[PDB]
Parts: sequence; structure tokens; C-alpha cells
Amino acid sequence: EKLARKVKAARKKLKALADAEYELELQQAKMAKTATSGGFTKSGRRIKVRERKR
Amino acid sequence: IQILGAEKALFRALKTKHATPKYGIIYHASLVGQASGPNKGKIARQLAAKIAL
Amino acid sequence: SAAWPKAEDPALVQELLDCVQQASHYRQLKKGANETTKSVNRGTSELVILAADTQPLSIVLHIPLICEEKNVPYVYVPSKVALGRACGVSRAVIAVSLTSNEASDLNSKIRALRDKVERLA
Amino acid sequence: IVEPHRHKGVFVARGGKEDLLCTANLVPGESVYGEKRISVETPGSGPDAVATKTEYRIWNPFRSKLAAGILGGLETIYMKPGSKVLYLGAASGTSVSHVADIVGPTGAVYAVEFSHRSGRDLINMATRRTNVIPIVEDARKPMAYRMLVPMVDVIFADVAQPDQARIVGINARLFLKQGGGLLISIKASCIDSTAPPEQVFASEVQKLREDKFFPKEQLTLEPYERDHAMVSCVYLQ
Amino acid sequence: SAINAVAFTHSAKNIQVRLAIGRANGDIEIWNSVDGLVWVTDSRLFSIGYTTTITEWDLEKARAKKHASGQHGEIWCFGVQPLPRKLVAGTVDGNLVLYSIEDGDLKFQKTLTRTPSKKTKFVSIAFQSHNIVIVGCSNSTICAYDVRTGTMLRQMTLGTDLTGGSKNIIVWAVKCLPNGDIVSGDSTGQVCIWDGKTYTQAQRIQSHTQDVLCLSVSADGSKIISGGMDRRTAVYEPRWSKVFHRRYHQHDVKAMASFEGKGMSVVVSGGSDASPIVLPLRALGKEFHRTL
Amino acid sequence: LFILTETSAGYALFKAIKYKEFAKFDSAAIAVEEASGILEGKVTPKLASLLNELKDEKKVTLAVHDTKLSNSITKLPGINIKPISGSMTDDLFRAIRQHLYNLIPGMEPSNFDEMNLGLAHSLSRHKLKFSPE
Amino acid sequence: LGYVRTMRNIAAKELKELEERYVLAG
Amino acid sequence: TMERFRVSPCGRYMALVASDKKGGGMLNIINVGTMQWIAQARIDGRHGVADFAWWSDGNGLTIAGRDGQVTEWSMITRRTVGIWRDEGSIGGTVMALGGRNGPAELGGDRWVAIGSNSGILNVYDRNDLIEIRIKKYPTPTRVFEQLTTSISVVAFSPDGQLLAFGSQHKKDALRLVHLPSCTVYRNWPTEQTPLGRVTAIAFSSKSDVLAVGNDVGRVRLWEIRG
RNA sequence: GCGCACCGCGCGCAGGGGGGCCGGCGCGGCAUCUGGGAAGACUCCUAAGGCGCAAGGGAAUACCCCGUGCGCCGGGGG
Repeated sequence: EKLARKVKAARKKLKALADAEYELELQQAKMAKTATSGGFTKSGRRIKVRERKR
Repeated sequence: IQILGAEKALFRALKTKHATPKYGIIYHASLVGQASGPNKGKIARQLAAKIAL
Repeated sequence: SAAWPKAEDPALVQELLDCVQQASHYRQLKKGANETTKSVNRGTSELVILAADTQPLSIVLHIPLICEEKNVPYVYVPSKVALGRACGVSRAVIAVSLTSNEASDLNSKIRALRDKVERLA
Repeated sequence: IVEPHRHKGVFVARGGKEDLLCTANLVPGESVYGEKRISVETPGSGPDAVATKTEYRIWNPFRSKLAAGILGGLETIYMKPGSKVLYLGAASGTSVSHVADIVGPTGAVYAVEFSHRSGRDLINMATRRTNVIPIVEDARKPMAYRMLVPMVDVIFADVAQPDQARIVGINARLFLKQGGGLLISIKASCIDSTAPPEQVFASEVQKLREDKFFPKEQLTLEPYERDHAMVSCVYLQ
Repeated sequence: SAINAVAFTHSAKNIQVRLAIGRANGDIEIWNSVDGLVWVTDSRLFSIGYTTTITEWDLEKARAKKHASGQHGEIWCFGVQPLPRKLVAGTVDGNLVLYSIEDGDLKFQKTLTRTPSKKTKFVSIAFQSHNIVIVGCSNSTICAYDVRTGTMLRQMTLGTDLTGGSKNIIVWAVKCLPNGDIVSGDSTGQVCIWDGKTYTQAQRIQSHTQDVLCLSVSADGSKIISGGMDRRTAVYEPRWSKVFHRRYHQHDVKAMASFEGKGMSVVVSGGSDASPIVLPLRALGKEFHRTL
Repeated sequence: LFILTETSAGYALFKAIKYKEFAKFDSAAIAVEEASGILEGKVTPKLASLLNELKDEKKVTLAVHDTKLSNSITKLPGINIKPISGSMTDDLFRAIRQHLYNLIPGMEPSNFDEMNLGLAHSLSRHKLKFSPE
Repeated sequence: LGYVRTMRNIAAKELKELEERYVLAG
Repeated sequence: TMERFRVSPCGRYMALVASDKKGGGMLNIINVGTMQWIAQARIDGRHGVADFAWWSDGNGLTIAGRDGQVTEWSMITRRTVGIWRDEGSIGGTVMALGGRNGPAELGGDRWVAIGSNSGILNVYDRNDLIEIRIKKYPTPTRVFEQLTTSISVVAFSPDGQLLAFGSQHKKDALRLVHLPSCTVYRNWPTEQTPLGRVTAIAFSSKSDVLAVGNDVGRVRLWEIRG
């Protein structure tokens, strides 16, 4: 049970850091120098820029 | 391969939210010593890319 | 040659590059050999494509090692230009890695795609 | 503390909150790939309290299919101190070091590998230990090292090949004794990736069986691996 | 009771030529549940039922000599190579499986390649040349391969099923030419000759109403004999056209086999009316014959 | 009934069923050039000297397990021998690879496995030389 | 993002080792 | 449908995109003197034919599919001359063709431009498809990478000196290219050239008037002097 | 096969080996049909405006709301 609960808590720590790094990569898309796709707006719509990086 | 040799300043910066080091062992090559200014960190980047290659 | 997981031009390459483009629109895409290498070494990678049109292919031969270590599927498409505008980069992308999250239809497409890559290897 | 395991030369080290499968270190003081290990001296030296001689490398079922089978509940492993083992698919000599720790000084491990780099690490480990031979050849060509391998008692087989039963077939038809040991790790995703793994395992058993082995038991390595089987069989008897 | 495979020993003295039939009980019968059978000459016959075993058949013993098998799944086609030998056997799972016919032994040799889609079940093969293969698919695609390298040449994709209901064109029979082109007898009644240098189609002859299950060419590349899921066979002549179509048969026609030797150039057809029926090649010459 | 069998000890010939004669060598670099000699089955003074007769030719037949070695020593005019291959019967070869222990009092009551391991050095390390780094 | 990447590296190593020891205990 | 048709420059024939795919695409060729189907031009791909072009002699076609396969089809033999691939096309959207002194066995027209979903227009000299053996992997004379969104229009001036291409997903997404030199003109258009979201363009018969029609329904005209 | 009626059947139960292979459940394909998602850039892209980041103010104080500095796209005109 003790190593079970340490497995559970360590998985929760790693999923917290994974969702946090994913949020920061999405804000690199949302805070980009030109219009990139990725992330949701606060309407609920998602940002899908169908362009290319020229 | 840019940051080889500067891991104390590098994980100090990354764990402390600060400026990461621009170069490591690479600085005493014949080229990033030839450049100066912002060309130092810039040619540190591109020399490190060409040297991984 | 050293491209023993060579993807076939009858639409497996096309489904690879299409899933590259959709992961590029979902921002799940690490582009280029160095950032691919970082994603495989950090273990975020769910699948990885390389390009066999590399002019010296030794400069991408290093990631099948660490992909065999991390046990992630890799497969080669025969054009770095097709991979490059499959990403949407305006340059030639030589090797691409594409990760996943907890819940996405993209993650389902990664699952079926490396099922096909497992049918190759 | 360390007590013996049911097998010959395999040890089990019971601690307060855990247990650890371990072998006896053939070359003491040296870990091969950076593993935990155990030192202890013979008694009469409680006044000394210094461990010098006895040493026990801790053996990992995540880095070794054979430790995954011994913790998987295998009846026999066919290898004992004094055996001759033909190891197939010997990457870096890690499990070859544990087999060499089982068969010991009087035994002989005949390590075969195709790759040159794992050849080099295998020559490092096999330069440290004197019961293992290094053979860097193709396992699909046993007549290359027919001048190197005598009739062995056991064949261990860990190759990721689609023609695994044919490779082990011709290797046993040249090098394995009348009534020989065979212990194969099988990856169902490596033989047939679109078939169910029980059917892949049963089909590989049938290919050994028409290859004139005799399957004794099968166990799947599945708290430690996925879709891996360990088949224990015996050649011609 | 029904026919599922016909094959002649040769197709070109007292040279022992024989005819090998496969009867849907599982039987095999030779004139002067099994699913396929071929000969090999350089002469022995190989058969498959629905299971994955591909078995030889010794004739003077009349017993199933030298079974072969494998991992993958149900063999639905196989065929032997010409000369400038092995077998190629395509299955349900999208594998095509090479068997070795090294001098006397039938071995599970090698699986070269496999389609990425598991929903591509192969149906038939024919050999465009020595070292390169033409395979029909359960989708609209028929597909070429090379066995020197195993590689996957051009998908030769048919259309959709226009006439109603289904989408997929299930290609039931594929044959080849001495010219270098290949006939594909698909579903939905049609046949289509595909070009051979560029692997594209050149003519799409619509004759039958229901799916052509079998067809076979002349040995000189002159007459094409189709046979369908209707009661109907039809002949074709030079790029091409049909001449006529008579319901020789009573159920669907399931298997053709042609022979052009000994002054007796006949083509034999069998289906599910339990009645093998023999035709000439000179179809304006005289009448036909049937045997049960 | 001539044969030609090659264990790691040396060469042999069993014309009289039971062990009859041998051809021994040990501890050299030409000792791994034995393996370079049978790498295709080329000329070898131990092989041809073991097969050298003097009277005439009246039985020219011999059994090697691999036909590459058999037809390789077919061409050799030092005996005028033209042998055939051993017709896939591993009773003899297997029975003498497990009957090396009563073979070694004929030639070498010793431990040749040490220079066999040196032969593994100049074979596997010869392949590390074959990838010259 | 550099800080979150380094903390995820350390936590991923800790989960590999601790899960390995967990399945060694059961 | 009947919407996706073309008529040959000699006026004899008229190809219609047959609107059924399931992994391929065919062109049904119509005799306009009778308006009767005479031939069919199936190629293989995923979503069928993207866009095609009659040879300027009228003797055959060249068909841009939707995987990057481009078929140089022949009307006289009613068979494919050869199939060749675009440089890295994912989809491939449009296609034009034209010029003089090209391969007379490929219709005599010199340049071909093929546009993709990535907004890249590849321009090939058709004299460098011959090595009839078509080069399976040729190289474009020039990659045009200026526009960022999916190329929707492409046209040559009928004297074979201009290539106007563009998109209808950005406002001034119309570029203009000199041939044979393959250079984009940099002074037209400007910020302040009224184009709108360009849905259609057309060169005149003398290659001296350009017409641009947009997403709101207004044609504008530009004379070209040279 | 033991105990219960040695003036009886059957019963409380230990469980061998196969059967009717009846139905459910599990896993595998399944030409289609049905639903959902993704989806083509002609399509849909919420409107002539919207989105993001950082600050400011107010709360149903988990949510949410309002209009300053930086940017990103868009409509119109051109």
C-alpha cells in the first residue's frame, strides 16, 4: 500500500507537470509573432490557422 | 552541444528562473573567439548546430 | 540502405504526412532533428518520422538508437521537402516527432498509425 | 539477508520492506552496467565487520528476461554451476553476465551477437570474465562459429527476429546435446504484430515442436513485460 | 459437390498431362473444402482449403504428402513463378507469404511485405513477369509488387460500386498477358485491361451484370474467357471487345483453366452446378461438351 | 571411408569407424589462418597432408558437412581428390563433437580452449578490424 | 517553460525508478 | 456534376471531372461536335483529380491528382504516357499549362504550374520530364513560396510570358510571374491595389488585358504593356 | 459413493470423466446501415468585428463580469 500510494502521488505529480508544460506550449502558440494554430479561446472555439510560415 | 561545460550556471538558471548561459566549452574554439558582441552567442548557436551535424 | 523501416508511397506515406500536418495544427509536433532528439530523450514522443532524402543520412541515423531505447516507433518518408511542407515550415524538415496527450482524436490517430508502423517493423 | 533460491546458483535477498533476486559476483568488486550489489564476508568475523569476499549482483527483471522468468515462476532454468549455455542475442553482455554468474568459474557461456557495438561492450565484459566467450557473428549462420562452440547443455534464446524458431532450430541442430535445454523469450509483437499474442505464442511453440523440441512449460512475463512469453523446452527427449 | 479450382498440368510424345479439379467437399479429381490448387513443372500439385495450410499432394500414393503452414491466417490465393521457383500466397490479413520449393521441400520461407490497412484482403494473384506480382484486393485496389526486393509498386485502383448498394469493388480474378498487360476481372460485372509498362488502365469492358469470378487467357494472347456470378461466360478478342456470351453453365462460374497443346486447345470451366464443362478455343468451330 | 571433420582441436580422419588419424596444430596466427583457409576452403598443408596418399586412386570419396568445403577441396590437385558433401546426416558430426574427449588422447591431452579464446580475439576482433575504427 | 521542463525531467526519472521498485515489491 | 470541365484549345474535345472517387478520379472526354462520351481518363489517388489541363496541341491531357501524382495522358493512344510526382505535394489543388516550343509528343506546351494546399506553386519545364519514359521525380524550375494559403487560381498568358496565380483566403493574394525566367514581379500588386479575395482571373487573347474577379462580385481590369 | 426407511423411493453432500454444445458473456473479423468526432480549404471559419498576453476595477469568491498597455488576425475602403 505504501509504494502503491507513492506510485499514485508520483503519477499525479508527473501529470501535473505534463499538463503545465502543455499549457505553456499552447501559450507559445497563442502569444506568437504571427498567427499560429493551437489552443482554445475563451469562447470555447479552438484556434486553427490554416496558413504556412512564410 | 552548445551548453556542454556550463551545467552549474545552466541548472542554476533553469531552476531559478534566470538567464541561461550562451555557451559552454565551445567558447575557446577558433571562431566564437573570432567574433565579438552578439555574434558570440549567435555563432555559438550555429556552430553548435553544424557541429552536432 | 540504412532505411530498413522505409514507408511505402501507396498512401502510408500520405497518412504519415497528413497526421504530421494535423499534429502541427494541434501543436503536438516537435520539428527538426535536434528537437526530435530532445522529445525522444525526454520520452514525450509518441511516434517519429524521419526523411530518407537526407543528403548525408548519417545526420539523422542517430535517433533510431534512442528510439530503440525509449521503444517508440520510427519510420522514414522519402522526402524532406514533403515532410517540410507537411509541417508547414517553409524549410526542409529532416526528422519530425509527434507527441500526444491524455484525450484527443489525434491520439487515436497516433495509435492506429504506429499500429501500421508496427506492421512494418 | 541472503538465502538461496530454488534454482542452482540463484540467490534471493530478503530485506525489511522488499526482496531482491541476486546472483553471486564472479569478478568481485565490479558492477557491469551500474547495478546495486551486496557484499558479505564468511562468519567468524563479527569482530571484523568488513565485507571482503562474498558478493551478489542484484538482478533486474526489467533488464533481464531470465530474471523475469525466475520471478515469473519457472520450473527449471536448466542452468547450474558447471553448465554450458549458448546465449543467443547478447546485447552488451548484461544477462550474459548473470548467466556467467550462475554457471560460475567451471561453466562456460557462449555469447553470440550480430552488432559490433554490443560486440565491443561484450568484449569488455567478456574480457573481465573468463568463462564467457565472445562471438560476434550472425546467429543465422552457425557454421561460422562451428569451430568455436562445442555441444552445450542449454540454449538461451533472446533474439527479436521473425525467424526465431528457425535460427534456434539450426543452432540446436549443430550445438545442442541429446536431450538439451532450451529457454526462449518470445515477443508476439515482433513475430506477428497483427495477431493475438496467445495465438502467436502457441504457433511458435508448434514451430519448435515440429522443429523436434518438447515443450515443458510456458509462462507469460506479465507483471514485468507485456506480450512476452518464456517457453521452456527440451531437445529430442 | 461444387467446383472451386481447375488446373492443367502443362499448358504447351506420351507426355503425361493431367487435369486437377478441386471439389467443394474437400475432394480432388484428375482427368485425362478445397479452394485453390496449382501444378509445378520444371510436376506436383499444391492445394489450399480455407485454413492457413498449403499442402502438396502425392498422386501415386493418393495421400496428402508434405503439409505446410504458418502464423498469419487464411490463405486466399497462391501461385508459382515462371522462369527468366517459389510460391506466393496472399491471405486475409494483407500478408503475401513466400513459400520455398527448394528442390523437394515445401517450406514456410518468408513474408515479404503487407498492406498497412488490415481491411485489405487479397483475393487472387497473377504474375506479370518473373519477379513481380499482380494481386487483387478486397477494396477497389489491385496492386503490383516486386519479390526481388519485396517492394510495393503502383496501386491500380478501381472506382466505386456505382450500380447500387456497396462501395467497394471486390476484384475476384486477375490474369495476365504475353503482351505484357494484365486483365482484372473485378466485381460489378466489369472486366478491365490495365496497361503493363505504366500500370494504368487502358480499357474497361462492361459485359456481365454480376461479378466476374474467374477468367483465363489464351496461350498466344488472343482470346479472353470470362465467367461471372451470373450464369454467363463471355469471350473477348482484339484494344479489345467481346464477341458473344452464352450461358453454358447453370450456377455461377467459379474456375477456368486453358490448354493449348496436342492438337487439343480446350478451356475447361467449373462452377457450382456440380458439372464441369469443356469448351474449345475455336469458339466458332464446333460445339462444346460437359462431364459428370 | 574417408571423412574430414574440424573441431576446435585440429583435423581428423576416421577411416577405421573408430578414431584412426588426426592432424594437429596449436598456438599461432596461422592457427587462425586455418579459419581463414576454410573461410572458403582453400589450400592447407594440414588438410592436404592429412589427405595425401601414395599408392594409386581406387577410392576417392569423402564426406564434409558443408558442400562449400567439399567442392572447394575438389579442385585441389595436391591429392587429385574430388570429394562430395556429407548427405545431411549429423549422427557422425554430432556424435564426435560429443566424442571429442576420446579424441584428445590421440592428439592433445590439454586445454585448447584458451587459444580457442585467442582465436575468438583474432576472429571477433578481426571483425572489429573489419569495421576499422 | 524551462523550469517546468526540468521539473518534469526529474519527476519522470522518479516515476521510472519508483515504479520499477514497486513492481519489484509486487 | 458537370461543373469541372475543360475544352481543348483545338475545340474538338471537352473533359468532365467524373464526380465519384473512392480512392481515384477519372475524366470523361466528350466530343462536342456530337456531345458524346468517347474516352475515359482514370488516375489513382485519394480524392481524385484536383485540376487538369489540355495539351496545347489538343492530343492529350495532363492531370493533377490529389496526392502529388500528375499524369501525362495521351488521347491518340488513349493511354497514359507517364505518371510523375510533384515536389512534395500533400494535396495539390490547381494546375495550369502553356507556352510554346515544348515536347510535341507531350502536346507542345512548355511550362506547367501545379499548386498545393500549402500555398506553394511548383513550376516545371515539360522539356525536363523526358529522359516514352517520364521522370518519376523531376525537379521544379522554381518553387514559388510567396503565398501562404491554398493556391486557388493559376493561369498563363496565352503568349506564354506570364503566370498569374493566387489564393482566395487572403486579400491581396495574387502574384504575377515572368516566364521563362521565373521571377515574381515586386511592384504589382501593392498595398493599395484593389483586388479583393480573388476567385477568378483571366488573360486576354493577346496577353494584354488581365481580369480579376473577387469574392464580392466585381471584375477589375488591368492593361499590360510590353 | 456414505448417512437417513435393512417394511421403499428419493433426499443432505464429496466430486471424476465426457454430453444437450440451450442461452448469455468474453475476444476476432463485418459488404453495408446508424450515430458521434475528425474532415476537403469552393464548403465551416459564429461578425464587422474578434482573439491573445499583461495590468486595473467588481463580484454568485472555484466559475464569472467591465473598459488600459502591448501584440495577432479580420471586415470595409484601396
